[PDB]
Amino acid sequence: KVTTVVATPGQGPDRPQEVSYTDTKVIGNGSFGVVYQAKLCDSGELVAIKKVLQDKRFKNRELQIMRKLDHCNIVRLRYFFYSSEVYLNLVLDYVPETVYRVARHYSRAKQTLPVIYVKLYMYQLFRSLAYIHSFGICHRDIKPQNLLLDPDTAVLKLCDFGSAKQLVRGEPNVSYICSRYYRAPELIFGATDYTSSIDVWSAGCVLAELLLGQPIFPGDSGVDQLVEIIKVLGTPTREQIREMNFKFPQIKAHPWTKVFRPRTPPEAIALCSRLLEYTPTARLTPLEACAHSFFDELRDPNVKLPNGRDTPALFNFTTQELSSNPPLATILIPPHAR
Ligand SMILES: O=C(Nc1cncc(-c2ccccc2)c1)c1ccnc(NC(=O)C2CC2)c1
Repeated sequence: KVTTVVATPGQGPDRPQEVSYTDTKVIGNGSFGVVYQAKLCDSGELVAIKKVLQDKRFKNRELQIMRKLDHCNIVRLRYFFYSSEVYLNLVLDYVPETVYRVARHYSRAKQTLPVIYVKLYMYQLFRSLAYIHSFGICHRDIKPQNLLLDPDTAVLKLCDFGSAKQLVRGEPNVSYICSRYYRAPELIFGATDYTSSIDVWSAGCVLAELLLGQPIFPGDSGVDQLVEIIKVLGTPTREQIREMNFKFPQIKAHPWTKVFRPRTPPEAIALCSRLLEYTPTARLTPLEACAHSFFDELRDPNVKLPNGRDTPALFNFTTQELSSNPPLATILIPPHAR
């Protein structure tokens, strides 16, 4: 029936409120715990409730990160509450689809996702990355399942901050983060001195996958994944290996244009090659990726969604979001942007 709790709003001062919800059903089970869907009684708005066991010795890192985030391309923490050992419940605004589910529909129908959606989704993913990276926060698990979508508005929201953390130069970090297909080669080599550019490699794998209709670097083991990477980028040099972290197969770099289908836009291929680089510092930053020419169509004042509606918010950048390179506001914010 109706469940009533005293929950603290995600943003603003700590002042708990009585919150009632109903139609509670399980929508996911993972190593962390369970994710439910529920409907708020007052507004009828749908929410996802991520229930995790509370450590007791320390504050939950995912909650601390979520309370600092406020961005149109990041899933909104509406409330949080504790319940029966103690459990933390993160109440997030529900988003009905994911890039994983949508890409699977196109792949099963032997069709590719239209390039207009590839531009819209990748651009919004790079904006969410620019925002979290501006605080030193690395997501560490960028993959299609963590890219929520509203199919009507074409809004994308990054979710699952269970692996996210602030990367401080000089501090070591666990290499065993990030999921199969999307792991940067420095993580496959077990590097503990990686930077936020691991999220950019993962985003590049998502872009290549949306263009190909299948993952670009598949394999259930790191050896297989690394052989697939070497087939595309060629054997990494001794310098490139040192920048990431043995006798590798001497394979020449496959021309990036031949990796994708003939109809693939060349700007999409150019963007891929600048994200999927062995040297972590050579990869584009998320803000530079947003300013790439592959996204120029999104900055045209006449562009509209295939369903006739206007594009979602794309140019409401804040000072925080542009901090890594403020002069890019000239490309990123077009003349017509309000
Ligand atoms: O945070 C959200 N989901 C989430 C977070 N963290 C971990 C998991 C997780 C991981 C492993 C296994 C199982 C679930 C899921 C979340 C928020 C808002 N809306 C949605 N929407 C959906 O799931 C619609 C149906 C596609 C989802």
